[PDB]
Amino acid sequence: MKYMVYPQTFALNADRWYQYFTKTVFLSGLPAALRAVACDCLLQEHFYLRRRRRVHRYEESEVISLPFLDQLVSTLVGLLSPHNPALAAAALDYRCPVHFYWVRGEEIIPRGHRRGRIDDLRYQIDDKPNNQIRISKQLAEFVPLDYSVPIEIPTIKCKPDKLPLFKRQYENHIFVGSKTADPCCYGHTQFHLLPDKLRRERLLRQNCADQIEVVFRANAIASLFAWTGAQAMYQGFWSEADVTRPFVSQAVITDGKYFSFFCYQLNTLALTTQADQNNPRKNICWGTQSKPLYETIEDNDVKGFNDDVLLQIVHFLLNRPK
Amino acid sequence: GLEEFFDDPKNWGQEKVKSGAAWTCQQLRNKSNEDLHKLWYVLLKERNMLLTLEQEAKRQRLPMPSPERLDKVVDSMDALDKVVQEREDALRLLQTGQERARPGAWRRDIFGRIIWHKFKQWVIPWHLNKRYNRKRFFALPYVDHFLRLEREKRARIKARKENLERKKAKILLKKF
Amino acid sequence: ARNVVYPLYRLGGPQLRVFRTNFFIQLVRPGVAQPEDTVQFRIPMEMTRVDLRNYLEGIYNVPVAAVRTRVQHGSNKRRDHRNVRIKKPDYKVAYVQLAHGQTFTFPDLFP
Amino acid sequence: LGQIYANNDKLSKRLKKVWKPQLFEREFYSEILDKKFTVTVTMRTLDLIDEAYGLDFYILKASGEDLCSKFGMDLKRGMLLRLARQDPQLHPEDPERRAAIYDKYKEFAIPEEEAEWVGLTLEEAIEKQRLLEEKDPVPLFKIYVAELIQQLQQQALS
Amino acid sequence: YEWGVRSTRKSEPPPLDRVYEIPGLEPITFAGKMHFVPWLARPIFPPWDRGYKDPRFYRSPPLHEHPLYKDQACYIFHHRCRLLEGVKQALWLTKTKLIEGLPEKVLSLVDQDECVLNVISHARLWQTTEEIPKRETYCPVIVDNLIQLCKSQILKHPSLARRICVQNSTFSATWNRESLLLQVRGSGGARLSTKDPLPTIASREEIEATKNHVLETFYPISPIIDLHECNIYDVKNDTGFQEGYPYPYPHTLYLLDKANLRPHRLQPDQLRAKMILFAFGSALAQARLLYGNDAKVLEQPVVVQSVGTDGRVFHFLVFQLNTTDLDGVKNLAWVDSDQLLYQHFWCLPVIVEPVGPVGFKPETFRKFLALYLHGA
Amino acid sequence: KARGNEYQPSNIKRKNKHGWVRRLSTPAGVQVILRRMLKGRKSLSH
Amino acid sequence: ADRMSKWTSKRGPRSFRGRKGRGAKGIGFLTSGWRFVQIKEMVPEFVVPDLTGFKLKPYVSYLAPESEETPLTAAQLFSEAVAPAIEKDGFEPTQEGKLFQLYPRNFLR
Amino acid sequence: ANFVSWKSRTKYTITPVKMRKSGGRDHTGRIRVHGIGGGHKQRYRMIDFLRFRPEETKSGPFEEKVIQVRYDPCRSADIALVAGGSRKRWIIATENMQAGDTILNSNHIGRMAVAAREGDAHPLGALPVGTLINNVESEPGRGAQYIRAAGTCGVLLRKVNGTAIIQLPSKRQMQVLETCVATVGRVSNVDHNKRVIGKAGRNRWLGKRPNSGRWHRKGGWAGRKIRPLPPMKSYV
RNA sequence: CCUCCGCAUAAGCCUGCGUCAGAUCACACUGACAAUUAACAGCCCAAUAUCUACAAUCAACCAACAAGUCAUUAUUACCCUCACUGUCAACCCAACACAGGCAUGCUCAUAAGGAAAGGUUAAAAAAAGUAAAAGGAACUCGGCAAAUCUUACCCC
RNA sequence: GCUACCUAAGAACAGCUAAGAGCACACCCGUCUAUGUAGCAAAAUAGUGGGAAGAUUUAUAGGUAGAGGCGACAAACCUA
RNA sequence: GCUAAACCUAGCCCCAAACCCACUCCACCUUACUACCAGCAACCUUAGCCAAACCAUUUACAUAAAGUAUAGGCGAUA
Ligand SMILES: [Mg+2]
Ligand SMILES: [Mg+2]
Ligand SMILES: [Mg+2]
Ligand SMILES: [Mg+2]
Ligand SMILES: [Mg+2]
Ligand SMILES: [Mg+2]
Ligand SMILES: [Mg+2]
Ligand SMILES: [Mg+2]
Ligand SMILES: [Mg+2]
Ligand SMILES: [Mg+2]
Ligand SMILES: [Mg+2]
Ligand SMILES: [Mg+2]
Ligand SMILES: [Mg+2]
Ligand SMILES: [Mg+2]
Ligand SMILES: [Mg+2]
Ligand SMILES: [Mg+2]
Ligand SMILES: [Mg+2]
Repeated sequence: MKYMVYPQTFALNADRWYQYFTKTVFLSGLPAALRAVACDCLLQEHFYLRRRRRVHRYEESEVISLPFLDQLVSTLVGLLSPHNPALAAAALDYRCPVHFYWVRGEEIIPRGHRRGRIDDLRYQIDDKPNNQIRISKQLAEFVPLDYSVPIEIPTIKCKPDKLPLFKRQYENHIFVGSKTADPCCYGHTQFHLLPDKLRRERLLRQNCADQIEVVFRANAIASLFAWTGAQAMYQGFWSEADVTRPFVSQAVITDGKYFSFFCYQLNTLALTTQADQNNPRKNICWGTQSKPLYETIEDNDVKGFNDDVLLQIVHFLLNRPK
Repeated sequence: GLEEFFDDPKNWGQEKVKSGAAWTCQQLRNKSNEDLHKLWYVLLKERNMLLTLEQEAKRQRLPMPSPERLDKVVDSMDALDKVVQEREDALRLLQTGQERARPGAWRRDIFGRIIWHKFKQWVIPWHLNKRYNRKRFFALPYVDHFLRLEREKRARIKARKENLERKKAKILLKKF
Repeated sequence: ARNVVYPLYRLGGPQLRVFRTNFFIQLVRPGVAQPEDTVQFRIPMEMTRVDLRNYLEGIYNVPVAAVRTRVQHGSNKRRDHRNVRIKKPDYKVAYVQLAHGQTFTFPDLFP
Repeated sequence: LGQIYANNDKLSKRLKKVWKPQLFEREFYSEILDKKFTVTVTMRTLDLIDEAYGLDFYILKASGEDLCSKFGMDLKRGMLLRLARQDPQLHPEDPERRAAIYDKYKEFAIPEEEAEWVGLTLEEAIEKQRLLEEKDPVPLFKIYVAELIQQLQQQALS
Repeated sequence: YEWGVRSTRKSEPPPLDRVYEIPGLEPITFAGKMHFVPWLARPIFPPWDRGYKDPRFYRSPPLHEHPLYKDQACYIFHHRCRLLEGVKQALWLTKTKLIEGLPEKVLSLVDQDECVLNVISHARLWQTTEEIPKRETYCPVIVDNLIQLCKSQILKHPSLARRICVQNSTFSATWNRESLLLQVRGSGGARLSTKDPLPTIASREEIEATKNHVLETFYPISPIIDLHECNIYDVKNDTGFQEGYPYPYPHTLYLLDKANLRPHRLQPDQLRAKMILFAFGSALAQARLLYGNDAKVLEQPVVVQSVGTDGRVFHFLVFQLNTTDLDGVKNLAWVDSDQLLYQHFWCLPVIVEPVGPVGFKPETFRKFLALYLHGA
Repeated sequence: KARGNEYQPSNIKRKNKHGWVRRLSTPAGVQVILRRMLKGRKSLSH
Repeated sequence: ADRMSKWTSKRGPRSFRGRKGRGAKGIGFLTSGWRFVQIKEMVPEFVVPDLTGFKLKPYVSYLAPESEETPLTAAQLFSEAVAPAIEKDGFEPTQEGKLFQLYPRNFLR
Repeated sequence: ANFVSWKSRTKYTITPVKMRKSGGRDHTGRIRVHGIGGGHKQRYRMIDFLRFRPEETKSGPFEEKVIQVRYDPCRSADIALVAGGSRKRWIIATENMQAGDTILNSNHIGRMAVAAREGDAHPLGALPVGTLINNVESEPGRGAQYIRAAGTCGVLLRKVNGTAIIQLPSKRQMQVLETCVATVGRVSNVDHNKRVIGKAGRNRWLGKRPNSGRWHRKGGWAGRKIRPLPPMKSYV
């Protein structure tokens, strides 16, 4: 029986608990013709394409925004394939799930016929990103391994059931987006879209206005550790044969307008308390704030546009394996 | 904030809190419907204060600090919920003339007895209802024997009860 | 409110407005070392989750952010001298999570 | 419903038997209700219509325990209303046949406050009684102001 | 014979009571009460209307009372309309001559074989945690990963950058035939769109050579046998984009075939016929938009191509519309049939004949790659 | 075989067979409830 | 096989447990994907006043006198519907155009 | 007793409808016929037996195209999906009706009889004397009721005033009008009679429970009854 | 030292070895207090028309018969949003803390889960085994049982 | 709710050899034996055995009822 | 001398007399104890044990006339 960790969470302060389950310290910051193609795949879905169905408010994240990203990425992979030859030889998958199963800590079983026996308490992240990019070779390092970052990983003082995080027993998959006999094992950029339970508006109608940024960061700390950590397991490394080099990938989160950019680097897999008593390795997640890619649309024109949000996409789609 | 679930912390663990004279229903009659509405939300703020304390008295195995003021407040709302219900049932007789704010009718059930079948507020007429037309409010005269048998079972218990008290009164008159 | 009848709303009726709320809650100490920011009540059985959210922000002005509910079964195996069962009354339990990091912990009554 | 002896003989087997009457579907014209009824009539009613000289004389004459029917007593209620309300039954432009028909069946025609209550079963006369005195309650405003306007009637003469 | 067995039919109403047959007395029903009673005969309720409007309990007006009731019955060809008489029924509706190979303008464009196989076996083996992924999840992935093989050739050619694929696009196009008001409707597949239109393939010498042969007639089959026989239909025709949209010109329709049950699959001889009317519908939707409504011969003939389905077998098509006068000059279509990349797959080894796609053929990707670079 | 375990319980099958709707459905079954309210049972059905 | 137990939601199979529920007085409805639609209009919002400057407290003091009851009959309150009804020498005919109808009781508590 | 028939469809269609088995039970729930129940699960293909059924806004004779000659589970005679005009329907295939043929449905009774081929369907007076017919009607417009089983055919014996005389496969005679339609040729799936079930369990695939084990003594009914062949049955 | 079990789900039961206290083979019984939080699972669908010949089997060749488990469109109507309920356990059906009965998914030797011996002596009889000289069915209704593996033929 | 049959929509069947095929697990049945006989058990245990891709097994809901149901007849089974 | 013994009084029976009973609030024919959406509806001779020493017709369900007239395998019995 394992805890089922959902990256796209509705829980409050779920960034802090997800840091403890993953041993990731969080750092703010980071380690002209494109505006034609990006605003042509923006106004296509929201204005230009004609739909025979009336679009309700609940369908807008499923029919407008989710076809906006795979139009936006599929060009920007094709446009920067001259600027970056690694994207031509890449593989681009759409909505193909990522799985990671790890185990972190112990617990004495509180009651049952197994009372008092120590039980390692497991986790699984089963996430489906919007679309992801996989390279046959691995990215650069972003920081040395055994980096200091003295910013004190949190610890929770109670049971992980208390954030509304439940248990099931089901299949334990560890899964980068493809199977094991696939030479594009590494991956470098992941794209996410939040669903309509976690909009900007719905988290403001309820008084958790502070958890706007957290659901951006909970989705990133979880899914990247799910992605990078599974990338390590495909290269033989596991909880006791810990990683030599650090595995790394970067992700961008989207809710329609607002884009958050994240770089993540897995430094360790030795998360079990048998292998966590002489271990100073900490994973690091770097994070931006969410910034609007546009203000609004007056039915044919994106009104207040920021192209720096387009710069931070095209930076992530530029950096090349060494 | 949450602190008004709790009393003043100068009264914590004092085993005696001086709070008496529950709201007698005459004194609430003098106040307006504005102020009775504001009074309800003050007794609510203080009944919720007391129910935390007695649930915490039971948790830490201690007696309540002063149980005698819990029933002061619950009958004060009951008097408040009585006085307001007088004024509606006053002027529902003036504007309509008809009691029972819920409409109902005397309907005989399957089992032959009559009940006060209250009404249940639907969006369709009663002749189109799938469920209400599956319900049956009538006799079907096989019941008429079982009505008589219960009519005698009620009468026999009543006849027993009337006859104890005459035997009990006689043994009192055989002694005094 | 409870032990009352609700007016039935078709499509464009008024907002259902409640004066003189019938149901009374109580705030408890959690028994299992609840998190900070999580504060636990005892909802009476006829009260909705959003019916508690609006009840705290309405009266007690608490900026509540996330609410969870669960129903606790009262134990029935309590026998008498008549050998008939006595059911301790089953109740509803809130888990209110406060907004803005308001950070409430349960105080020590009976010092 | 009854029993018979086997060969009209009572020290043989006693064995049950039901005797059904013979049923016909015969058209029937009425000169009061002016319709062509379709009735599941038997032979005896045909020979009781014939001795009474017409259907309209049969229902109005034969007594309460002799029709042994509810469709019959609903006709008796239907026909006696036509004899007591003095209905323009036929159509307009024809008042001379209508007065003739009412003159043939004139040895009848009780007042209409009786004729509403013929042919009603007990559990159907309850529902007729319940509806007429139904009487949704008057508000007590109009009672109490009519007791105060009357109180000024004992003021203005004082 | 009439279908609809009497017991399963909605019942007769019960015979009305005889009080209602007697003129004129007022019946005593249970309607004064509010419940059924076995005595007190049943009332006749007046018909009930719901005064307001309810979207969750709406009732439609009857068919003749919809405001668009056109007795010239339309015959819509939508995405689910499976033909009877195959490609030959499609040629007659679209006034086309079939040519039995890809044109020589596009095969000459091709005058890097491991990278094909890593697109096949990624869709058939490596895609999901399940072994043997089903056809509803390798039918789109095999054509959205062969496209990324030919979006890799942006290094050679710059004009591929003025091309996107569109997933939610529909269209509609109407035309009379003899004189049947026909109609196609919108896509359920990828529509590669270009800022520029396509080069025409047949010269006017080869266009006017298509006055001679007669269209095939497939008596006794009606030509509209299994299109949606259709009243209320709203005759207007339209490509599913607003005006002023950049990338207006469709290059290729990438029609798909999911639905892993073989009865639900589109039976390849029938599937050539489907994508003709989707190619013709997109072509005619432009000629109704760039030009007027005039049933004429086109001055500049519009060309739409289309690639097939069904991740094993592929069906290539280019198609030049050159007449919007239906009812001498005829359109002409080049089709290449049953191309069939990778004879069979083995997802897990058989016992010896190892795991991998057996019967690979590189040439069908070469024909695939030709139709992609037709614009550049 | 062994012969005691002849009540394999379920709650769908219990209330479809001995429920209050099933008792009031048939006029014979209505008499069952009347013989139980006459005796004064605590549970007139399931 | 237990008859005298109360039939609560915790007892049946999966189809049975999800249906019954406790005395909720539910809000919305279910549409086509098991997608719940919470109606804002059917949610009871509270009419809570403000309490600052308010003279009354949950208890009274004992020095307040004892007084005898007066169940406010409809007769009594008509005698204060008299202050315009003596000058002629307040009523509503129906409640169809009223928002707080008395006999078909439109409101709550 | 909750038994509604599965036979509930008001429009004709091509697609196989979900058949419910019965096991021989009634609408009540008791058994009526024994040895029925529990075969392979099947689906019904709705057969149009009225062979000349004119389409909407269509009057006279027309033609069809045999698309596929399938195998029918629900009956002994394998059928054909055939299409003419703007519609499709199933008909019972006659023998040597392969896919891609043409059948015709005449309506006029000619001055001369037709050279009737192996599959076509003409009204009965327009057929010769000695022709081998099937799917006949006991009234014009009734639909086919008699000869329908696989391999069977009726022979048109002789034609009297306003009638025709048919010999049914039990060699019994029959008196019907010459107006009523009947198809030509034998019913397909011939040599069905000479199939061998092979094993006891193949009967259970067809839905045939085994015969009961009670030994019944054979009564007087069981002698070989050489009886004279029954008279002419008149439907006119 | 055993593991013929185990862990979930479904069904079922409905608080039934959590804390504090207590009365009174050995110290799950009694009283008070506590918990099981939805995202998985339940609880679903606006009409009236109109469509659905081509099994599944790695679905490709091939080969079938017993003929098969999954599909919309047209127009009208529509823009409120994440409520309710299940969630504990050593457990259920067998009167029992019963060697019995009990569907599925993973684990196929176990990272779960467990204890055949209250202590002693080492009689008979009985049971469950193991070993046996020489002989090898002589036993017996019968090679039953056990141990070894095999020959031929009847009856039905 | 057991069982007899049926209906609806489900599930299970390793390995090896080559089809109401063979060996053989899970699973189903219960041949012969010994124990047990107020027992572990109001029919079980231990071995031994029959079948184990089908006339197989099995979960779920439904149907048929006593002058009757049902039954591959044993006068079987229909809450010991 | 342990086990235990004892106890009156709950209540009840039988009659007389008098005709009995139904809305605190909410919930209850759907799987009763469930706030909320578009088709059916009740009336049908009791039989049998038993007695006839079997059983087959048959066998009871104020006083007085009177166990009379009658009925009945003219018999048990009515
Ligand atoms: Mg036979
Ligand atoms: Mg036999
Ligand atoms: Mg659990
Ligand atoms: Mg037992
Ligand atoms: Mg262990
Ligand atoms: Mg011992
Ligand atoms: Mg020896
Ligand atoms: Mg011897
Ligand atoms: Mg011997
Ligand atoms: Mg042996
Ligand atoms: Mg076999
Ligand atoms: Mg075998
Ligand atoms: Mg059997
Ligand atoms: Mg026998
Ligand atoms: Mg015998
Ligand atoms: Mg006798
Ligand atoms: Mg005898």
